[PDB]
Amino acid sequence: ARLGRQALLFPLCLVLYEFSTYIGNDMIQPGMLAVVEQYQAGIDWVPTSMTAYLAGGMFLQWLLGPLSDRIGRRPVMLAGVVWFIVTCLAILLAQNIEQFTLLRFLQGISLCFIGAVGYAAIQESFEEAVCIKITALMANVALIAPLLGPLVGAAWIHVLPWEGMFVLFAALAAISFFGLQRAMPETATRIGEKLSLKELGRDYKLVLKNGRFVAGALALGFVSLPLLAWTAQSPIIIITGEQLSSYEYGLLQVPIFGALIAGNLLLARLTSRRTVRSLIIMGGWPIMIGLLVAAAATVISSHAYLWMTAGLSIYAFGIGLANAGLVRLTLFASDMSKGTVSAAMEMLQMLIFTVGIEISKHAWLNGGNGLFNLFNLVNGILWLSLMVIFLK
Ligand SMILES: C[C@H](CCC(=O)O)[C@H]1CC[C@H]2[C@@H]3CC[C@@H]4C[C@H](O)CC[C@]4(C)[C@H]3C[C@H](O)[C@]12C
Repeated sequence: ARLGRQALLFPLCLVLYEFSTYIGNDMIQPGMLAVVEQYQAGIDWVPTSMTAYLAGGMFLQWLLGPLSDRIGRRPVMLAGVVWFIVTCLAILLAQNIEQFTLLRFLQGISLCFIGAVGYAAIQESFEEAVCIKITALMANVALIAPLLGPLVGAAWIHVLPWEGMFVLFAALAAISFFGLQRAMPETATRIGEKLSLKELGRDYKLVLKNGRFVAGALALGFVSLPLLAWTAQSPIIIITGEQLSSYEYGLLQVPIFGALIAGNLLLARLTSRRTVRSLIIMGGWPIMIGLLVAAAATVISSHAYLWMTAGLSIYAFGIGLANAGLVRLTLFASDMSKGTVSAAMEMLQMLIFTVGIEISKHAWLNGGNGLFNLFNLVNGILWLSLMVIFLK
């Protein structure tokens, strides 16, 4: 009725779509420089790829979850994977940057599907301990894809063009898609229910008014932004800005990332020894020194990219520790539905990220490299403020 040990070929179809989606950001960003030095506009449009790719996610975010309830889980999930493979290749026929966004944004809306419909079909079919192994894997995906995507994204620009990636994914999404064609047993018990959408944001306005949740979502939104600012701009920061090569550049991704995960290995090993509340304040020191250090560094010295990247590691480590923990408490900051609390915190996080990245954009151009790190501190500051309230 629920689980066994034989239909494990289906979750890997979901986990593979999860994989191919993140790298859709975590490889293209370095290679966007080649996409920028071809479409003709400027290096300012490098990060602005990630941005439109994000802003898509939070679009149907809130709708697809209840929508996948009203009209099945199988067809909603399929329409998404199709939509992805479709847009993964139809992008190679745009050939201009004012409408490079358009399709980048369309692949962006193909992100809610993984959580809104996909993740639910595991909290509906498979049992507790069965799901636990599945999710801790899904956890690793969203950390390895950004960790090891940029390395393959740095070789792939040296050994191939940028067009090679867009196919490779539509392939990797169809790899699991033809694995999902006849192996996706839906679990939606709301078929034959009204198209109630004009009063759907009512179940949303309840969490949207929670003086504790909102703060805790923004505590989360901001705290992590600096990470994705780098992820968005490190191509330019380094290859152009600092004047470096794809080895000396792709070198700098890992120390950040390797420390990030060092924050997860220890988190998993001290979730036992220590309480949740403690862990966030326990991770709220390395960060606070990271975004201290990153900027304290680019004060008089404007080009010391080593110690900035070294800042974003102290920075990086603590994020492993904090974020995750704080996620728990932001969910249970509201005594409501998992899905809607989730729908909110995500439809917030991105606003923070999408916009966050744009404000981080000009910050670099105009201000140089200094301002950038200060508009990193801000959010350290920002986050920390939210904490002085949150726990006490
Ligand atoms: C919204 C899903 C929920 C599905 C799941 O539980 O796996 C979660 C799970 C993994 C999460 C991502 C992990 C990688 C990133 C870690 C950063 O420190 C914060 C932003 C990112 C980009 C996270 C954003 C978001 O919070 C995700 C995508």
